[PDB]
Amino acid sequence: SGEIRTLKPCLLRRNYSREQHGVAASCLEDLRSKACDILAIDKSLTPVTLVLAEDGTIVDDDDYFLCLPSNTKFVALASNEKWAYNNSD
Amino acid sequence: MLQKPKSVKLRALRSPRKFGVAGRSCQEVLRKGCLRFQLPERGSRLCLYEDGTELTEDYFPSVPDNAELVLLTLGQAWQGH
Repeated sequence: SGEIRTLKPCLLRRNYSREQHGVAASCLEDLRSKACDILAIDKSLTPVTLVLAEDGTIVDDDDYFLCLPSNTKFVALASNEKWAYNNSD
Repeated sequence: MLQKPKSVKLRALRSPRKFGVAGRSCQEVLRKGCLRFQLPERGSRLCLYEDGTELTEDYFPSVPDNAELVLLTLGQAWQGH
């Protein structure tokens, strides 16, 4: 009972860096914390929300965060609310 | 957590926001996002997007695949046709 049982290595991103990042968390709350130290950011004092690069919807529950496969892309908006919103004409 | 979550993205009207959560428990999925929007029953009514006519937190309107419910709290019902 040392390693985690249901662990899913997902990929996160930063609002200032356009490159993709990678983290390892089983629950959203864990993805952020682990995504804060791995992301190596200094604006950690900002509440970074989570959204979907495909649907762009925020998931306040690990539901979708776990319903997805191991390889998944996510985005977190730092103090800069500049988020990517898609509008279907 | 569970081992069979359903894909059900949520939506809102007052503020332009959409909470996507795939929970296996119907009433649960809504009780969460719905409560996040801070909307009472009589004061605020939850409905679907396309029809938006009526939506009971009990179960979904024969729409298990996805449940795009848009929170609605006004004297009129939602009618996105």
